[PDB]
Amino acid sequence: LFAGTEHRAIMVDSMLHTVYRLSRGRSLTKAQRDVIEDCLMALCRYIRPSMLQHLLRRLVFDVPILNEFAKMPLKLLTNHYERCWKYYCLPTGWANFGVTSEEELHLTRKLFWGIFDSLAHKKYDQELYRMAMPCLCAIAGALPPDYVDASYSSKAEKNFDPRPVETLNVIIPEKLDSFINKFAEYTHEKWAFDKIQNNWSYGENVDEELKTHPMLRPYKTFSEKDKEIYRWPIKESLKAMIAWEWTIEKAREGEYNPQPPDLSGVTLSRELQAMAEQLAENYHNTWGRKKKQELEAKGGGTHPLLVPYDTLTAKEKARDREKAQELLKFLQMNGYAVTRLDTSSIEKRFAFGFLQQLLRWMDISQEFIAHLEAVVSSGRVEKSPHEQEIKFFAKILLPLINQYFTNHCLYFLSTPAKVLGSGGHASNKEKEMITSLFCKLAALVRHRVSLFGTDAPAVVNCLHILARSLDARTVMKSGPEIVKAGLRSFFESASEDIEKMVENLRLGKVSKGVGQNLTYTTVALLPVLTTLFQHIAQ
Amino acid sequence: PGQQGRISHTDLVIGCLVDLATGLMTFTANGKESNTFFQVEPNTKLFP
Repeated sequence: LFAGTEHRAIMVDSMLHTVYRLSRGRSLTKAQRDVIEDCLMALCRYIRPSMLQHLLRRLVFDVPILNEFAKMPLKLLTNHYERCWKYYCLPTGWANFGVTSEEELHLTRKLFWGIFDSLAHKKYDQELYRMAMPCLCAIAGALPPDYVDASYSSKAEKNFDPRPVETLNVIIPEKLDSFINKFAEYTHEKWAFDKIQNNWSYGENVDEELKTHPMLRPYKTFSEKDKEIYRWPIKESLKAMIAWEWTIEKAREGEYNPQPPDLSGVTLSRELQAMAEQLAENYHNTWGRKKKQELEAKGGGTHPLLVPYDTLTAKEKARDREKAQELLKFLQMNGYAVTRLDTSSIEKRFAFGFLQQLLRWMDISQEFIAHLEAVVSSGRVEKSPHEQEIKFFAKILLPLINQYFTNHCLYFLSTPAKVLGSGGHASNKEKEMITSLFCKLAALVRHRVSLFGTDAPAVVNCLHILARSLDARTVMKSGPEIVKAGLRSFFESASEDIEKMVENLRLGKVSKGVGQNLTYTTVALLPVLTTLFQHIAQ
Repeated sequence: PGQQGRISHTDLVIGCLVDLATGLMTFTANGKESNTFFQVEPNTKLFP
């Protein structure tokens, strides 16, 4: 019955939050917890995807800790994204449910990468790895490979404490005090501008609906207390702005409507926006700083909106980013230049970073498998320091690779001239990356099937999928000699292994190295190479 | 001209008048005569 409650979203979201918070409850028995978890699941199923946005935001801060409480939310997200992947992935969206906003996709990306990094750093826990055996795969399938996030930076964030950096303990420059005074006067100028827009005059008499305290008096007579209490936040903000290693340099030495109207028409450079949203995040960190100074006295009822400035809603984000952009624009106009990485859209894409991390982990795989051959050859150690890396690789990356490149195969094979997928085609660089990953995995498993053991079937299946994904035509015509040489070396090695196997069967050998090559061929090589030939011919 | 506070609590009552014998059409804003006027030929049909 909760399916169509788009008109009581406030109540539905409040109920969802209450049930989740109760799930995270001490003095709570296992049966009670299971009941709460089942209720939350069932509600999430029938509730529309747009409705869950806030819960997804909260989970983005909860789950990455990967504590005991992270089990149920992971399953919740798995099922939600499995059923609503059309909502996020497809541009048209899911029928009758619309499409994703963009902020939802940002949250999804953050959740993906937080879980990925946390699991990589954490030690093997068969329970946790099994709960993420349903894995980040639903998240990735829901996320478009071409999704480019408006904001691309480093969180540098960690119960939850928003802490700015403040130089108040140190003296404050007198030139800076002059700046604060100019800024406060020009803020009063925008304040009279705001009264001119609201069309209500200053009222020296008190009146309830204007609620204009008689203190309303032109700057010629304002009492100090109001002025300096308006000023102190300005002092704090400018001090913090400079404290965050941002150099302020007034270009030239100096000797009624606000002359710089805030004009949204002016396009702002991408760099300059990024600083604007960061300084707005600093304003929101001061906001959460005073809210926390207040709360710590209360000790409970954490104000719900206290969350990352990027995660929270744009409209609330709007005021702070507007103030930041205004202050910046004022600085540049006056000449008070405030100064001190946009990877193009292709680099900003999700698949790009995913493949980058996969290639990095392939390099790590080369490293610790080589160490494994060294140790097994002589001085065997049962410690296996890279145990965590081996487990992460085999358990998480291989199924994730399989699912991702089984779902998004068309995006990599599609070309602008010829498009298989409903929407989007991979960049030549992403095609190069997938080709390099395939060749690297083949080299890694070359003559090491036994060393990989039970993960070898997973390796072979991932290789099949990657082969079906490759666009060899594009990669070979327009691709780096490194990628082309890797693929050629794959072919040469396959040949050589075949000739050695074939002569062994010729019984020039006894028919160990020959047996190990034979099993490698039969298990991995002929299947993968046959698949690649079939895909090429198709 | 009130672009400032463009949203208006008031309601705008536009009146339309036609003389079916002279073919003359005129308009009122809030009881104030507008400058716009139209002249149409006889036997013309017009729908509000």
